[PDB]
Amino acid sequence: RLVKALEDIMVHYDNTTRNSLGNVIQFIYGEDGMDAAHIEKQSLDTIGGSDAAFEKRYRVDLLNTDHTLDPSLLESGSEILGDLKLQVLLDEEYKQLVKDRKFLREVFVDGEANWPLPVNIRRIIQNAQQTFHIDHTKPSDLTIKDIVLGVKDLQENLLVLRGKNEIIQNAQRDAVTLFCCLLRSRLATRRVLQEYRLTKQAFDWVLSNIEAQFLRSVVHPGEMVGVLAAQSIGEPATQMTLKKVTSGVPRLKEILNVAKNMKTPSLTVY
Amino acid sequence: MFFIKDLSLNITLHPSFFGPRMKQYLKTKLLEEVEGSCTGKFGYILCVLDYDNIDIQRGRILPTDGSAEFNVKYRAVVFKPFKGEVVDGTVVSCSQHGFEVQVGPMKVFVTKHLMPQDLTFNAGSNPPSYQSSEDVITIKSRIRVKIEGCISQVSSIHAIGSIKEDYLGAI
Amino acid sequence: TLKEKAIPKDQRATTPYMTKYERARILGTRALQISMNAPVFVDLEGETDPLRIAMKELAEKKIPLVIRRYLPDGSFEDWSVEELIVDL
Amino acid sequence: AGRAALYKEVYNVIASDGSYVNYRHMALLVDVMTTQGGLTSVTRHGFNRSNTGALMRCSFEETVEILFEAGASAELDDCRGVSENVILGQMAPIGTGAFDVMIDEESLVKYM
Amino acid sequence: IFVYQNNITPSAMKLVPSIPPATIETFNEAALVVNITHHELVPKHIRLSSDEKRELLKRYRLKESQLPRIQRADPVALYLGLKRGEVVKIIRKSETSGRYASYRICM
Amino acid sequence: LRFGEMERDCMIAHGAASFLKERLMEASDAFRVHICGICGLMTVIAKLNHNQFECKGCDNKIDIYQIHIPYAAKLLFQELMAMNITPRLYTDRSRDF
Amino acid sequence: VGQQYSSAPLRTVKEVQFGLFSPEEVRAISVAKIRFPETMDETQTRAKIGGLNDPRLGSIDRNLKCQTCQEGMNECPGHFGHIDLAKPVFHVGFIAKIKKVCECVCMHCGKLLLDEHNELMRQALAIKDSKKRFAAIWTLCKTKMVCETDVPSEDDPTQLVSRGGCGNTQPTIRKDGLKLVGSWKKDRDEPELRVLSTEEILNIFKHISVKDFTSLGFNEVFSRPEWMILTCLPVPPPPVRPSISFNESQRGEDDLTFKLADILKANISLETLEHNGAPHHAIEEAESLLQFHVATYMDNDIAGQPQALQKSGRPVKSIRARLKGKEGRIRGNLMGKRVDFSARTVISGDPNLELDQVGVPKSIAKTLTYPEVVTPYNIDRLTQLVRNGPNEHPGAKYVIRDSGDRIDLRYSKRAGDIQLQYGWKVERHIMDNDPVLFNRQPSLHKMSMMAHRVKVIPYSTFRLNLSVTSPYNADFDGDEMNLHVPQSEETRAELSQLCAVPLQIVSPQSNKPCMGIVQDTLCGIRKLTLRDTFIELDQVLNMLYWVPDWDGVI
Amino acid sequence: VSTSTFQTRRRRLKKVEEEENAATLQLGQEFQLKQINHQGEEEELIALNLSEARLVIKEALVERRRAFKRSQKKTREKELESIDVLLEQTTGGNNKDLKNTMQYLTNFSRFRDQETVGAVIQLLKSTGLHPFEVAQLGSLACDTADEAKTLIPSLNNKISDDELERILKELSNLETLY
RNA sequence: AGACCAGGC
RNA sequence: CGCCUGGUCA
Ligand SMILES: [Mg+2]
Ligand SMILES: [Zn+2]
Ligand SMILES: [Zn+2]
Ligand SMILES: [Zn+2]
Repeated sequence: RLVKALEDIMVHYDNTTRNSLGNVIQFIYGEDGMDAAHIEKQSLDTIGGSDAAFEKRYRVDLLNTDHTLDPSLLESGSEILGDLKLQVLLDEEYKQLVKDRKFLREVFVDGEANWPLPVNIRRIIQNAQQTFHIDHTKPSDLTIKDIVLGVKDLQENLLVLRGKNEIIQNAQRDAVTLFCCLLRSRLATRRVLQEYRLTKQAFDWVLSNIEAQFLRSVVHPGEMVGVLAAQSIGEPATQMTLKKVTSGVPRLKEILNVAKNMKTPSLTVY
Repeated sequence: MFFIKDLSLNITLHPSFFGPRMKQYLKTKLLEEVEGSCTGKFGYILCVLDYDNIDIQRGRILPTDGSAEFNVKYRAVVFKPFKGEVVDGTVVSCSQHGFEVQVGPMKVFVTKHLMPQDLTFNAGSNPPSYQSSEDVITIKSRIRVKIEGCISQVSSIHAIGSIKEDYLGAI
Repeated sequence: TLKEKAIPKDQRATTPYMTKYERARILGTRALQISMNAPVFVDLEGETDPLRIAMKELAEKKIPLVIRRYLPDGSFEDWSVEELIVDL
Repeated sequence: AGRAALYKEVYNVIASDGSYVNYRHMALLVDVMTTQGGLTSVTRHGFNRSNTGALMRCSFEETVEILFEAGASAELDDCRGVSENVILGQMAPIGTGAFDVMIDEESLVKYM
Repeated sequence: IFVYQNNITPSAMKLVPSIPPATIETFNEAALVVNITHHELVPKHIRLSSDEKRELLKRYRLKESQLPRIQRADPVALYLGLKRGEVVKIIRKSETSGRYASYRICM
Repeated sequence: LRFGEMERDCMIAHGAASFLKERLMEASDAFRVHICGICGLMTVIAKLNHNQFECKGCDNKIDIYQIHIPYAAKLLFQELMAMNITPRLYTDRSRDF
Repeated sequence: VGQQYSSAPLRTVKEVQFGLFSPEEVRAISVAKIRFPETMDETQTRAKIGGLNDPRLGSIDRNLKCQTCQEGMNECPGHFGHIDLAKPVFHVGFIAKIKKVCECVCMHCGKLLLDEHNELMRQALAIKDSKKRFAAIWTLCKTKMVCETDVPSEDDPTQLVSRGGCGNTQPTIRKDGLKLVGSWKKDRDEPELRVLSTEEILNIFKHISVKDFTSLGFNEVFSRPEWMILTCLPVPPPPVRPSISFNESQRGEDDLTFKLADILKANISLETLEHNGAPHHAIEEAESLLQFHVATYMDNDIAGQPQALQKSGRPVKSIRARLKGKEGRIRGNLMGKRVDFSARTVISGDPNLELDQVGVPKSIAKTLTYPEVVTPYNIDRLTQLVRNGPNEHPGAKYVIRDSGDRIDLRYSKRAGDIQLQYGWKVERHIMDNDPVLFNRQPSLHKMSMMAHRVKVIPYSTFRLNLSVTSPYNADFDGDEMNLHVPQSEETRAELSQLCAVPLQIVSPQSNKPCMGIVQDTLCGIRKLTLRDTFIELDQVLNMLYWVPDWDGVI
Repeated sequence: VSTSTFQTRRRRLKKVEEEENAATLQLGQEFQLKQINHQGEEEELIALNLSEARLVIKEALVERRRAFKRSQKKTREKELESIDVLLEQTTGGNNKDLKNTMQYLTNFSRFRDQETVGAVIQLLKSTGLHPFEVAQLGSLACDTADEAKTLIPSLNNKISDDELERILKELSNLETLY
């Protein structure tokens, strides 16, 4: 049934999920246009942790003896201290990372921060590491203008849809949104230099990759996701070998049928 | 009466010929199959014009074998007679049932009884002919006929015409 | 309508990179043709398997083919193996 | 809010086994069931009644019954359904067949 | 807009669609005690100018009928008072990507 | 052996367009009939020799095609016709969309 | 396919127009009268009477003839015949509508029972959807049983407007068996029940308006209500109901070939009673029989029990049964078939095959073939496989030249001879590395089917790598599996490029890999690991050797 | 594989109205006054009167022999022989039809100058007359408005006899010699 | 070719 | 469920 009910659904060349009539069933496959095979459980650092700890990690204050990047990290460390024009980009970065926090705490109310997401970054960096035998000792050579300006520049290229207009281009920002949080989460200045001592080279590579690695995770207009989706559910339904509700298999049969009189009717009120 | 109609043909090309001078081969096969053809919906296809700007467009590759199929749009000189159309040609054959005039790529035949009466048929003549008071029609004799009806057939078109009206006969 | 159904080389919107299904099919189509005794546009470095040769033509983007991409409403966009980025 | 629930519940059926399915799949189905208008069931009663071609719905539960009122109402089948082609013996617009391939005579010369 | 308590006589209601253009809507008390739109599960909807709509179509190359539909009687559809042909934009969160933009035309 | 329903669905999943077709046509049925470009029927009386084609009734001889379909379907169709139903076979779309 | 060239152009079906047969058309098409009910025997003399099967129509006995159409059996589809009925009969399936339509129009004049005049009607006339209009229109006038000649327009209920005329009371209708009856109410009392003769119903529909057709989900060209009732009857040709000859002096006719025989009989008897001593209403005691048989022929699993069993108590497959889901045409012939180039045996694991390989037994490798085209790149190799014959393994068993003729390598007085010609095809054996599709039923994954590299081996089993076990969901306790061999250079492509096992490693149905390491290899890899575990030179060197990709750096 | 024509007439089953073909200026649907150009535009039917045809053919048959050599690197009884050549060089040779269309066309032609045939056309196109007549007038010698309006009955009420007689005069005037 | 029964995972 | 082997029925 599940199959016969979705045969005809595939992702079209415009990145829409439609059927034989042409009726849209999803505007962007999976609400993100990503092919399931290119996804891993990453963690959105920005969500967890106390309000305190957060600052101790992402906060950079070039106008303070104890809240600035110790020049032992950045090459142009000392000659940056106090520079107001930087501290604006720097503050801009922070105001953003915080907007993220609130936003995530809205989508994922659980507090759960591990989710399926394209482009494994934790590893994309780990290689960056030993690929340039980066020494935790000596200082970097990235401008603060380097980091934050290339990071914002990266997002500009993580394209899901291409549309030459507002309606389309606006959906783009949507499809990405979540990813980016994760992206900014891992390319925060402090983090970038203190946590994983990258260099100009290192960074530019990590960036270069993320972009391409991303573009790969996008779904191929051609995918017959109807049958895919169907099978992906139906299959684990055969592997079902079997607090007092309506269980599984008989329950699912219940569901798909859209039956009025269900065995267990329950209803939780808070 | 002769026409210049805009037509288009579809040719299936084998991957074999998928070379450099393909456009070339296509056109050539166009001609092999069109020039000298014959329909009832186009009559006699005679000559493809503007050989140079023949449009091939992009052909698409079939999906079992590699043969590609192009819709070759062209233009040419056609000619399909009509009933009640007046045309004059040379007589070719001529028997006891009438003579057969030839107008262009076609042959129009006129019944012994679709002419005038004062025009009989002379058998012991060489070559065979039709005599009259002052007229005498035979082989090379140039006539002018009125195509009464047309019968489309195979890769040709025949039709019967008369010379019993006015201003119809020899010249 | 025709030509009203064909989107201009500009204003093009599909994906710049070749879908897996495309490349899969181009290689197949080209293979089938090469096996059909069609002209091969690359130096056979001794190769003798059509799909092996096809993989080569496709790597020097010397495949005389064009992928017509239909949109859900009938209109399409034409791309050439030459253009299309082959990441995969 | 219903799609929300329908989904939520379906996920709970697959979750109760200790199994895992990527949102998208369950979502797509939950969606196929919702779009149309309300709660369209995955049954000869619901989905197999939509505007889909005849031959397609034909290959599922009501076959002849459906075919009859299909010529009685002089329907027209697009032949866009997978099934459609499968029955005709043609290449269905699916992955490999979701586009066309052409020999660009132009570039077919620059190559030599 | 009219707010009845227990009900309206089947003789009364058959007098609403009798004075166009102007339109009328019936609402029950017990039905407006709580604002459904305020429910954890109900994502926010939005009306679209007959322009924004004629744009949504043009941008996706969609014929009116290929759009995801919402019931003329749909709880929220009434809340905003939709009309056969009007389009709503449903914007909800998403565990795959922050938010998801989706549209619902009204039947 | 048998390439049934379930097997199909996988090939469909894989998006293995051609192969799926091949399994169904070249590797099993695959039959070649003639149709009337006028009434979508197998009526046509193709003498595939003296190239005669005709189709009295709709009376043709000029507008005729040739198509490859599963003999299972030639049969499905004739079967539907025998039940007085007309499954028209047309080689060009007209309803656009 | 279908063999022999045709100057006919070839296209692919883009649309399917469903309609109904106009008794006229049925005649146009038909190539045979079909007056007699018998099969053949020109009085025992074998052939076929110009009566049933082949009154010009298709054939048997392997004899070209098919109305000169020659070709014979294979190539020549069937050639429909017809059979002029005695009286109009319903259509076993349409009865539902034929009735539901009469309840929508009024007899005598034949026109709608609700015009733009009635408002609740207008609404039902905007719903652009034949399935839904007719489903609304019917619920509206299925109640009003008086053909109103005057109604209150868009103004005063005082002023009465006129339209069509003849209020002739409308009779409610009910279904009994294969006949429609209705009661007419008379006031003053008591009902009036009579059978609605097909001859009559048919007529009222004939008169139904052109724009009335349409308003009620119909079609002026393809499906006019007046067609739901059979006047002329199409007779499917032999191939639909082929015979079956047990050599010669024995029959073998098909189920259907009998119901026609029946319908035909039941028809003639009627006619002979209408141009003879016609005891008026003793005829309708046999006209129902034709209504029966011609209902049964199409559907035999009805509600009014009578199963119309064939002498032997055997039910009799109605045409409908032939299509009915599963095992039947649509679902079991078209949506799925048996196929050539396919094998099956018992599977067993082999810890020595790369994941993507699949051990094929030589037995099969020599059975299964692959059409390769003679190309200058392989002309050599191929001529060798051809000399090798259909018996030694690396070889082949069929060569086909452009002139569409098969050379059977195992017999041909030329097997040893033969120089291949470019463009010819040599059906050769499956060889090492011929991409094949493997699979284990029930298939519910993308993965229940994957592409493997053929690796010919001895012994009778499909020896598959272990790790690729759980994707198929197979064990070796006597489990069998299927192998399908591609055919066209492009086909393979689709397998090798999207179906290869390596490609299926990470499954989207759970964004995580779907093949791992089990049993021994797993169990062992733990032990081997342990700090406690140490390995000495003589063996450590052997272990190195085994990893085929060792860089030779102890 | 025959050769379709620029116009998809939705032949919805009922193919029964095949009108007649007469000098009622009712030519097959394939020759209405309103046919469509490849470019997609409309365009008046195209009627060639004898000789004018001979030129159109000859002209393309010539500019063919030319483009047949760009890639080759890598008086009455007098014109009969001259054209036979242009044939056995750019024709199919087995197109026995064109041979015959060229002898006929080259024998009954009425003009030898693309100038003459040009003036002929300039003149006749001012009548507003239909192309099939506008052709018949150019390839049929006529002395009286009667010989004309009788062999071309589609005329009759479309032009006064005097008018058509003037035109006729000018025709014998332009009518090239031999 | 089919309807029943036995078996197999 | 689906797939396969039975044979068995005469
Ligand atoms: Mg087992
Ligand atoms: Zn026909
Ligand atoms: Zn025949
Ligand atoms: Zn009446």
